[PDB]
Amino acid sequence: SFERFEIFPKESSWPNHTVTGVSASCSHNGKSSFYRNLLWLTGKNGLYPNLSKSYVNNKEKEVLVLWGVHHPPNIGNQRALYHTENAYVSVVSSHYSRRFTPEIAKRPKVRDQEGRINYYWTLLEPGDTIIFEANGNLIAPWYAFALSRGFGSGIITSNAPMD
Amino acid sequence: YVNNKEKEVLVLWGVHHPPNIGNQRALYHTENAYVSVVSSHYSRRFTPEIAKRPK
Amino acid sequence: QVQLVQSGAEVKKPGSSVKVSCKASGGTFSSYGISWVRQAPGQGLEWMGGIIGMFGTTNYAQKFQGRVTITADEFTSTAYMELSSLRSEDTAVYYCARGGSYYVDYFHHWGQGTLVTVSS
Amino acid sequence: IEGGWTGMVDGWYGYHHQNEQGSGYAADQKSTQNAINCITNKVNSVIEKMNTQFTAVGKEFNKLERRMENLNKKVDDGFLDIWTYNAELLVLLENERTLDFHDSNVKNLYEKVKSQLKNNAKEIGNGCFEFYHKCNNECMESVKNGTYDYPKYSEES
Amino acid sequence: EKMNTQFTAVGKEFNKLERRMENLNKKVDDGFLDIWTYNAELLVLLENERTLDFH
Ligand SMILES: *[C@@H]1O[C@H](CO)[C@@H](O[C@@H]2O[C@H](CO)[C@@H](O[C@@H]3O[C@H](CO)[C@@H](O)[C@H](O)[C@@H]3O)[C@H](O)[C@H]2NC(C)=O)[C@H](O)[C@H]1NC(C)=O
Ligand SMILES: *[C@@H]1O[C@H](CO)[C@@H](O)[C@H](O)[C@H]1NC(C)=O
Ligand SMILES: *[C@@H]1O[C@H](CO)[C@@H](O)[C@H](O)[C@H]1NC(C)=O
Repeated sequence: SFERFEIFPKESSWPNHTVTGVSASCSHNGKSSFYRNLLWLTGKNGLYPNLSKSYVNNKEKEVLVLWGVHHPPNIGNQRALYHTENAYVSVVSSHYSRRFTPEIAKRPKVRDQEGRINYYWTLLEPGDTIIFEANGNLIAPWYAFALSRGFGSGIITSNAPMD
Repeated sequence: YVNNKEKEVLVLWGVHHPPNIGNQRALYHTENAYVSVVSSHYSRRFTPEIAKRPK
Repeated sequence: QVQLVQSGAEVKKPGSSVKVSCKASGGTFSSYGISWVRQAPGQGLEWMGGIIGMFGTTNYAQKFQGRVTITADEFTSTAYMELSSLRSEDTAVYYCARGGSYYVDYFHHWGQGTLVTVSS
Repeated sequence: IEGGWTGMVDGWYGYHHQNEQGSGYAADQKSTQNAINCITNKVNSVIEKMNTQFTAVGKEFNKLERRMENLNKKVDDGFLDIWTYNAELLVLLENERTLDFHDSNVKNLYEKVKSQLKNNAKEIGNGCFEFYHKCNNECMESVKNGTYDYPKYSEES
Repeated sequence: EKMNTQFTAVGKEFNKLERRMENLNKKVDDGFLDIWTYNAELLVLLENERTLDFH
């Protein structure tokens, strides 16, 4: 079972960044939309100030965290979205750390989209802390899935009707 | 180093990741630094990942 | 082919107990009977006692009847000794023997033997 | 055959007699010794087949290699389940044969006595015979061992 | 009683670059099924003969 919760509230987490995520490929109800657990950051008024937010796990259960890195196709979309040709995103924790960079280059059309967004995940031990750093090309978390272990459960591929 | 022996030798090395620029400059006086280790059948290039981390 | 091997030579103080272990080469599970015999220096042999196959029935000569105890770990094909109350007359050679059958009948396999002496 | 003995020793299979020359249990060395050979060879075969020379030191994997740990765990658990089943099945199966093996030997010995001990001796059913002719140790051991002198005695016939 | 059945049998999947895992994992699953199938038949077939002779 899960205990889903809003790790970074939209209203207060990002008061200096545009938070409206728009994408045609992920349309919902025949309109623009985006993932429900993730969040697409963008700089308003031409500024993308560095965002440095960290979360502390005040629970006794491991929490799953998700974040993504944007890979715009060309320079035009890169500058118009973050106004920084060279951008980095860093995620660190007590026992985890790595630094990503945006890989800008044209790619074959998939789902009528040029760029890509790479998703990553990690598990935070109880009482641990995670620090999010970036200055562009980031997909910050909006929800997290705190999980509890259970014996006997598994994943199955089936199509029979339920009853 | 050249292995002048008939037995395999284990070698260890580490790369520093200072937290902020202040410790980086005061320790090596170079904002951008690289460390390279190569051999006959081994090679890779590391870079320091400077960023604040939880204590 | 099989080979009988005993422990090395030992010397014990008078009034003590001496233990000698007999083992057979390739000592897998075995049921052959075992016994012991003394060859005093310059004198003929004299029987001591032996075991009888799986049944583990032990018989000893009336000369001592209480001083020697033999038990065999058939799984390892080993025969032990628990001789006690050694004296000067007991200085002799002990040999390990097998009869080729579970009974204690005649013996036709012998080890290299062991020389045990008693003195201060 | 109906009921074992406790006074007898030095043999799994043995006879009995009550002649005036002396009453006492005895063992059939030839029959018992042959049985021991099969047991010794049978137990040895089990040990030899069950080899044990191999490396069993466990390994460990980091957090991101959960697939390795589950796959490695299954391999270890799988073999232990197989060996446990194989060990019990072989031991349980062999025990039944050994118990039946002794029955054939004792029963076979009983029939062998019947052939060598002709109708001159009356069978009373409970693993015993009654002789119509008085016999001493010389004749008693004749039945026990492989030589008998049936034509000599023809009393009550 | 001997034929225990309490264990986890949920299958796994691997990406394209882990073909070695899939072949190795596939062999482990196939190997045990072949062994158990042989063990199940041999024990049942062997026991039936004894029962018929037992009567
Ligand atoms: C089976 O058991 C019987 C009975 O124990 C054995 O009979 C024995 O036969 C031998 C003949 O080789 C007898 O030896 C001779 O006895 C006469 C008696 O007067 C003696 O004068 C001779 O000098 C010679 O010693 C022996 O006595 C006899 N047993 C008894 C108790 O009298 C038979 O040999 C046994 N057969 C086998 C194959 O074990
Ligand atoms: C957002 O910007 C304002 C000034 O424009 C600043 O005071 C505030 O600290 C920024 N947000 C955060 C979380 O610091
Ligand atoms: C963001 O980081 C860069 C890199 O050092 C720095 O120059 C800039 O001043 C930072 N932004 C703010 C608002 O401090």
